[PDB]
Amino acid sequence: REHWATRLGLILAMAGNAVGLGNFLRFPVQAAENGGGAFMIPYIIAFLLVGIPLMWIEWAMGRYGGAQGHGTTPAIFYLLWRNRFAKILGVFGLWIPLVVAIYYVYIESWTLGFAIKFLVGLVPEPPPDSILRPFKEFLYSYIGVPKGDEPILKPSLFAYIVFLITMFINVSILIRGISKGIERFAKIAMPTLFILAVFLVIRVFLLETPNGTAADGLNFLWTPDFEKLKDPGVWIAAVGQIFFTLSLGFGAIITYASYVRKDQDIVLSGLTAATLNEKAEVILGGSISIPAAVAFFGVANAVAIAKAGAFNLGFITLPAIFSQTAGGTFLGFLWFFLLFFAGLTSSIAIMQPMIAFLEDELKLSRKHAVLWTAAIVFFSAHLVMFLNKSLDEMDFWAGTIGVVFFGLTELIIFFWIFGADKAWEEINRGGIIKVPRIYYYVMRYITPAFLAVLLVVWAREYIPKIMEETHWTVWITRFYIIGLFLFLTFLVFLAERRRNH
Ligand SMILES: CNCC[C@H](Oc1ccc(C(F)(F)F)cc1)c1ccccc1
Ligand SMILES: CC(C)C[C@H](N)C(=O)O
Ligand code: NA
Ligand code: NA
Repeated sequence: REHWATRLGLILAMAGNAVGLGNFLRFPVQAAENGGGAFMIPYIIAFLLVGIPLMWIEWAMGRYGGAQGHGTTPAIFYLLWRNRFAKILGVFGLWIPLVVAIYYVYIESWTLGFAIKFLVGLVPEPPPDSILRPFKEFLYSYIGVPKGDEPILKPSLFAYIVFLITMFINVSILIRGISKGIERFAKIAMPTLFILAVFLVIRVFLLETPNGTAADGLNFLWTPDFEKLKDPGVWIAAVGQIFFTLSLGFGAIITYASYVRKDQDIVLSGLTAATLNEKAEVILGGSISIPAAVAFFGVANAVAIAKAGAFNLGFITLPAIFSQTAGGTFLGFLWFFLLFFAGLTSSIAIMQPMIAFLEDELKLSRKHAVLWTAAIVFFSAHLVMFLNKSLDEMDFWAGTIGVVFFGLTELIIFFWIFGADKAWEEINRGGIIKVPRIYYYVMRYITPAFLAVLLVVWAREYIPKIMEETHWTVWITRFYIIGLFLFLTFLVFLAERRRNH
């Protein structure tokens, strides 16, 4: 089996897995829409009660799986629970990261496209709405937002070609393997990512207009609002963000952990990777978009902008703000270059589970596993590129509801079916430090009850609206992703047949 070469390489690759587009694009939007500091309390709580325990659980399952030659959940779920149904539930741990990858790599390619255009200065120029409109139109031409009745997207030729280059970049890393590809790239990307982010945070701090400063944005984000801790919509938002941001329930952490040696520590390593992400999220990610928006527009306007769109902040508002400053075009470039490296280190992570399945279970070489995985993702992404609201549908079913459901599933299998005491032992085995004894009770009683309650409220108060009050074209996307599940179910069926022959 492939293994991580260095300790630091492992940490940086795992942090590169988590530290992604979610830190800089998803988190600011979620927080702004949920009363800033009103969001943070549920967020911190969810991090302590859901994020941390599941991180250790996924590292545990991965290392346990890898020791026996299996990187993905179809096989790992079966190892923990010798039942046919465990293999089928395990498909979600291939399905989720595949579907997520299908739209994620595409968003990632927008950041490269924008980076290029901002570096070369092929960007709009201002002559409040006269400031935003040219940048709105710039993004709308790029991705091809529908102008009329038809739910059809028309991406520019540049966007399409940049998507191809992005696929090629992802492949060039992944084809070199774990230590020589993913690890080596992480050691380059992460320091760069941190430097650019710190630079941009510092630069944003210096912004002031007659409407406010950056500090006003931080005050909005860090003033606890106790009159919102009763809204279930905020708690759903916070827990969802925690899963997405930490790459939990994507089977991606598990797959990375399957290249960790049987004896090596996962307790401190896991905690470090999780804490590195939260610092990049709340300190770095939280200090760029919102404070800049609040500084130019005030709190009320910044929230309203964050509500009328989620790519409004990162692709429209921020570059618009930057263009009003000296060297703003280059500042835009640094923003989009930061985003590109944030995305890239995470997109290689959510394609690796499919690659590892093909290698481990169907005994394909790395070359063919990577190329076939890329081909599947490349082809499928045409739905995201050309069909309006296809991105939102995949992001909901796989990257939002799917991950929470899968987190609960993997927790139940590992802690309730495999055995709580066996699970605990497997977590702590070889650890530099031990997990606090309190977390056993959290993992076994608190976390599962909390997620189960959350999913029941979710499926009764929120999913009826999405199932019923959306455009008919969502069924094309639903149909296709259900098809992907059946296809993956079929590959698992072939994998066990091949094992017998
Ligand atoms: C414009 N429609 C998309 C809604 C938006 O989707 C997103 C999907 C992916 C990402 C990112 F960039 F991957 F983090 C960020 C946002 C979203 C989803 C959930 C919560 C906030 C925003
Ligand atoms: C799907 C995951 C790899 C996403 C990543 N954790 C992020 O915050 O962008
Ligand atoms: Na993250
Ligand atoms: Na990343």
